[PDB]
Amino acid sequence: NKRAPYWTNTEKMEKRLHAVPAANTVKFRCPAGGNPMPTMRWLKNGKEFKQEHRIGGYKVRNQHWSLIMESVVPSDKGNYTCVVENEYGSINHTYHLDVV
Amino acid sequence: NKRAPYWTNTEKMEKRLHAVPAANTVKFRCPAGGNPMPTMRWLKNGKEFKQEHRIGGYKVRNQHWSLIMESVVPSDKGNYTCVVENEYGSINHTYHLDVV
Repeated sequence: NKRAPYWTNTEKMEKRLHAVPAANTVKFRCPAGGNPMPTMRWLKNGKEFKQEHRIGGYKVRNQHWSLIMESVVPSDKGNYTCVVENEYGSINHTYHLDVV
Repeated sequence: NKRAPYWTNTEKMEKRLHAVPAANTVKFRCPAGGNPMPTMRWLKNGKEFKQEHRIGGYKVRNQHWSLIMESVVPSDKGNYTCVVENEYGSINHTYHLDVV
C-alpha cells in the first residue's frame, strides 16, 4: 500500500495570499496523507525556517499539518512553503504573508 | 492555481506485481494531474530506462501516462517506476514485472 504524499484537503490551501494586521496570529496548514507517514518542513523565502529566525519563534503542530506564528511583525512578511515528503515523493505549496 | 503532481486514478495503480508470459505486451500507467502539466519519466531498477535498453525499445504515450513494452522477454523482468514532476513536486510509483 505504499504511496507518495498527497494533499488531503485542498480547501484549506486555496487562500495563498494573506494580509494580516501586525500582532495577530497566523496559522498555515498543508493537510497531507501518504504511506509511510510523510514528514513536513517549512521554508521562508526558499530557505529553511528555523526557531531562531523570529523572536517569537514558531509552533509546528504535526497532527494538524500547521505552522503557527503568534504576534506577527513586519519582518515576518514573506513566502512560506510547506515541504511534505516520504521515500515515494516530495511535494510543496507556498503561501504569501503580508503584514498590514 | 499552481499545484504539485498527484495521481488521478489510483485504481489503475493498485496492481503492483505483474507476472506475464514471454512474448506478451505489458502496459504500465501512472495517471497524473498537476499545474503546470507534469512531465513523466520511467526508471527500470532505479536507473533511467532508455530505448536502447531492450531490443524492442519502448513506447511512451504521454496522453495516457503509460509505458508500453511489446513482446516481453525474460531480461525485461524488474522494477519499473514512473517519476512524475513539476516545480511543485516529484512523486513516484513502482511496478514489478515478472516474465513467466
